[PDB]
Amino acid sequence: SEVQLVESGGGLVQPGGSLRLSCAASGFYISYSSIHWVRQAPGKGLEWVASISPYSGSTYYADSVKGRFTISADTSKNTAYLQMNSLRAEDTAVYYCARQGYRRRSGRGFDYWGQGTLVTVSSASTKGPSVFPLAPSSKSTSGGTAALGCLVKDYFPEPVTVSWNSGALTSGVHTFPAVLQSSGLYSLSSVVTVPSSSLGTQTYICNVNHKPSNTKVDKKVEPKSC
Amino acid sequence: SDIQMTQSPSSLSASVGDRVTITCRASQSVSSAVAWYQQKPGKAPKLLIYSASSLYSGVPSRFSGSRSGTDFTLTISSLQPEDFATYYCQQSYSFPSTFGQGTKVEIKRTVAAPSVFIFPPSDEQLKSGTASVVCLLNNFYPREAKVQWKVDNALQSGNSQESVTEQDSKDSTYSLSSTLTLSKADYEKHKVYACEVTHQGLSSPVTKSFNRGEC
RNA sequence: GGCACUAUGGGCGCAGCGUCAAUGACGCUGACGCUACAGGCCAGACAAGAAACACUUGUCUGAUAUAGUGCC
Repeated sequence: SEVQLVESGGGLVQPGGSLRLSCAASGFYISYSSIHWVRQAPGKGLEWVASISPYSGSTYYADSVKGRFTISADTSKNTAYLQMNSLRAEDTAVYYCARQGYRRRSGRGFDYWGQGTLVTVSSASTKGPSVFPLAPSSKSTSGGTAALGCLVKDYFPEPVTVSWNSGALTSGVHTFPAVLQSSGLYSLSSVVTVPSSSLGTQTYICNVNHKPSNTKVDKKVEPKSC
Repeated sequence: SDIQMTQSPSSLSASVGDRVTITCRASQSVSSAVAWYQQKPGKAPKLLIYSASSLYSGVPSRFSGSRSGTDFTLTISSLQPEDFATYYCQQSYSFPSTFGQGTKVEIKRTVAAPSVFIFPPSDEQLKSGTASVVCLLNNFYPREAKVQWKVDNALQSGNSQESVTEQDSKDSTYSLSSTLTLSKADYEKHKVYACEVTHQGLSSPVTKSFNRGEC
């Protein structure tokens, strides 16, 4: 486990733009192995993109990227590259580099995987999320517990971090998957349940952290009454 | 003429100690050039089986791969809680390499009714001119549950979107949230907002709701 | 295209020339001879080389692969 692949260079791009992923090998020399790129669209399975083979530098490509993407390795820098040109929207995925293991130890299995970088292809633009409370109700609470939450809306692109009361209160919480909505902006809400006795005794504040727009937002959630 | 690798079932609910098999079928011969990977949400794939039948390292003895012609199968001999993930088959007999579309292997639980919560829009958000109504199904099982949006007892359609969690780690339940989106014009133009939840663990559809400000 | 004929591997001499120094080396060129050993040449399969292709090496199978000279 000194063997490690470290990816970087993803991010958000207009359609037709370009982006250059890089895979940084440490624990092995890259020139003795086949390197592979495997992308994973959000919500879907693994899709193979390209590879380069040792000693010959032969390169191979999926039909879908054949001609726009270009794989390579700088053997002096011990890293592999993927040059993506004229991106299309469905190129959006988490991109993985994988090391093909040794012929006589692991067949053609990919035995060491990257970490993924997210690449998004959108003509949308950055947008921090508007945060609104989901106020706990009249707290009739037959079961002695109420739900309170934060609606995090109209944001782009992903991800979003949501933590309640700065890391405390990791229990009962459910943060939900975001949905793409008609505007082309993502939205999700995070909710926690809690005994409704401490409703007011303890106050609850979700910590919404949206790094892609540099919004670090906190919102207090509580009811409003008469 | 890529080689296709058709994998089934795409989903699978089992409990612990169950035998589980995940078949995959090559549209051409691929010799034994077939690998199996495990993936858990938000992490990288793990190599499990290489050369159609051989375990990679750190794979434990309950996993096993086998071949017959073009029919490859992953087999968990007695399923363990660690083993609920997604599984992909891959062929490496010729380029382009292709994966199976995946099999999701979920835990079998006792049936649990949801606890429904409904949330009006905020005062902040109506100052924004658009209204969102959110309904919360919490810790139910199984996944199947229909949410219906009635406004003044009038069913809605197209104006709502839903999203569910993954199985919980503690108690293997779910949660779903539904969001009705309206114009601020249309939010004020009506008085009763209702969230209809039909579910197996409900002998009769629980429905929660609110009227206007009802302070 | 067919058909013949010949030539094709290593060494070892023989001459002739180059190639670098400028005095020796070093090469090729020779259907130029010398020998017993053999191997070259080409295609396919398989194995290993950090090795899916390519590259290198080895084994195995087929004979092939070149030329030149005739004849059709």
